[PDB]
Amino acid sequence: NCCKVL
Amino acid sequence: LDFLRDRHVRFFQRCLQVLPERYSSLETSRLTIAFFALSGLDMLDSLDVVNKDDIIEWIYSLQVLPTEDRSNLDRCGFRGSSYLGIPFNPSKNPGTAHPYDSGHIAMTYTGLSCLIILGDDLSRVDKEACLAGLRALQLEDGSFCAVPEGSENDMRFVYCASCICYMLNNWSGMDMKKAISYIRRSMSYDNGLAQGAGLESHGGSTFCGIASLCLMGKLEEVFSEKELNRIKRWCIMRQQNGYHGRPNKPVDTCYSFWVGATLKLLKIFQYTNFEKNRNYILSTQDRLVGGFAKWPDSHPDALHAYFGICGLSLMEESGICKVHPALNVSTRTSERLRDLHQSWKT
Amino acid sequence: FLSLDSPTYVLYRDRAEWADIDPVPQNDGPSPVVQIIYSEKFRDVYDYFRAVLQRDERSERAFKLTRDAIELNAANYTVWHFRRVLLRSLQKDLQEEMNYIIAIIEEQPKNYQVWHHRRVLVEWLKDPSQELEFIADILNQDAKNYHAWQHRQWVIQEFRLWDNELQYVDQLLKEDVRNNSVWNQRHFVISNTTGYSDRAVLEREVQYTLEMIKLVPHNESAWNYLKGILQDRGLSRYPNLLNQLLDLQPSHSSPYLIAFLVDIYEDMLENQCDNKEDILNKALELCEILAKEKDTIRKEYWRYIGRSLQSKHS
Ligand SMILES: CC(C)=CCC/C(C)=C/CC/C(C)=C/CCN(C)CCOP(=O)(O)OP(=O)(O)O
Ligand SMILES: [Zn+2]
Repeated sequence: NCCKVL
Repeated sequence: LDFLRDRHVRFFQRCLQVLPERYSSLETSRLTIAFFALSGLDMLDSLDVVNKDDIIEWIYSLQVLPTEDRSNLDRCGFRGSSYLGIPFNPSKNPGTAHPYDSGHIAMTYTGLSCLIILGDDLSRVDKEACLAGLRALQLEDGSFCAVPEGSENDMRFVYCASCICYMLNNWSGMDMKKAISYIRRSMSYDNGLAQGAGLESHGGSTFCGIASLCLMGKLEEVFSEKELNRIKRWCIMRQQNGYHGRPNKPVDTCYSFWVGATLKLLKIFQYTNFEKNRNYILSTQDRLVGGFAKWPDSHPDALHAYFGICGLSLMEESGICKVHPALNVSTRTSERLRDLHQSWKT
Repeated sequence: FLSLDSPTYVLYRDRAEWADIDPVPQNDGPSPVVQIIYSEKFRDVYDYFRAVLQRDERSERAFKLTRDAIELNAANYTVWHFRRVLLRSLQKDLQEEMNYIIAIIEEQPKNYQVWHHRRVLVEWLKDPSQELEFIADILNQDAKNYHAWQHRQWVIQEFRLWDNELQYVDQLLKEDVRNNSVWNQRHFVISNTTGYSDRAVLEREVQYTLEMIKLVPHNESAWNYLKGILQDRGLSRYPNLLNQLLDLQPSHSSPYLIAFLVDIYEDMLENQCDNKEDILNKALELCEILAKEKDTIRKEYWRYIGRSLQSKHS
């Protein structure tokens, strides 16, 4: 549960 | 509840140390993980728990310097890590040619950002090479790519370019007119800003767009008062308790910064509900290992730990430095940068 | 070929076909920061990857090595770039690569590098024939996947495949009328085809939205679309809308409706309407209704809006 911003 | 400050300092300390193979997918983004940890410690006023000198050398070892013949100017900037196998060189000797070695816009950004946070004066940064590399990343439509070899292009990188130009205090790194055009064209019918024209407006791209304009000092000049009111409306509608990045999407801790910072830049964050926001952010705090997660009872990571803290900062949390909403560094650091800039001007 | 989890897997350092190549190690210097620890297998694949990269070797063995490197870390953009270089150099069957990337994206639908890779392939092939269906599948495990919608708009725009999108939208909106991504897609299609200037279309759309609003009155997306397609032509220029909304207020009320009303009133004050002082009061009355009971969380915002209207029309 994360936010891959790249 | 309360803010477990010390717990978070340990968390960031560990991030700078060693990670389980489980985080292999962050290899090419290690520099931004470093940024999350360093700027995070900075925000908690604990940079003393790390050896600034060692880290500064590591960072400089990630700079893609121009070679003797300077035939690789279009590829200069910073790497996310040493994964290419190039021999350790803290920007001491000239660049060693390599068919596939070049910078990554998000790394040039977080890299410079880290150097400033650590107190370095950027003297070892080949400013012109970086700017040359930056220019090479801009497309006809005004947006940017992350690497000269090619990649997707969107608002995320427009923000990176803006931060780079701002920190190097030189906007020759981009064609500002075209960038502004891209930012305007990204505004949706619902008035938020999307990653690109026609796409769904999003909290992340709205922050990137607005912050970029503020960094260029052209917010008021690009959007009309009527437009800014519409954007403000879209942004403030993002608060449910914490903030979500898009209408009808669940809240996520990091948006307390993405959106919150945008609201701050638009001078209306003051009209949001602080308690519910703070309460939500804290509910995602890992009381055992430290740091924050996107949702409560979820595992923490460097990104949410950092943005959750910056989110708290926006509401002047007891024990956290005020964060510069457009630059994404502590105000204290944004200041040292101001001095640094004055220095050069002589 | 030789899978990374095969019982008979062999480190590259022990493979005969790779005896001539000296592996290249990664070195973070004296004091490594944010250092990730790697297993023997992992470090082995990448030590050879670095070697092949450094020499820009356009070989078939290098091409196979990238498959392993990607399995170990699909977020390594350099690996994908090199793989594309090899795809060309070795003139590999791109239709085969399409199957490969299709599987990869299904496993990692939120990876930026894999979506970029697929887009490059589709450009190369100039073949969008399987895109809309592929995306529809991905949208099945997450109807709001930003990567999926972005790719979908690129395909539709690049190969002019508008013909069935408005229908696809109607279908998804039925599955979940709250999906903000679908409402955006709807505006995307229409504004890129007929446009909203055709009063026949505008009417159809406003009617369509009011219908969706009646089904689920508390839906920011629907309200944003409605206001979106009308705000620029002038909300006050639609007298029957103001009343049709005031009629909904009784049963289908929501902060979105009240907000819309405030916006209509402000457009009026903006266009020096009749009863300047009376309209402003109707607005302020609503602003306060929002602050005190309908959208309390934004209490201070609405009061700020109200104070703004007063000092602007008095
Ligand atoms: C390292 C650094 C500080 C970079 C700043 C510049 C960037 C890259 C900003 C990114 C902002 C952002 C939050 C973009 C959206 C990221 N996604 C997760 C996009 C698509 O995946 P979804 O799962 O649909 O995302 P969402 O989380 O919006 O629901
Ligand atoms: Zn997040």
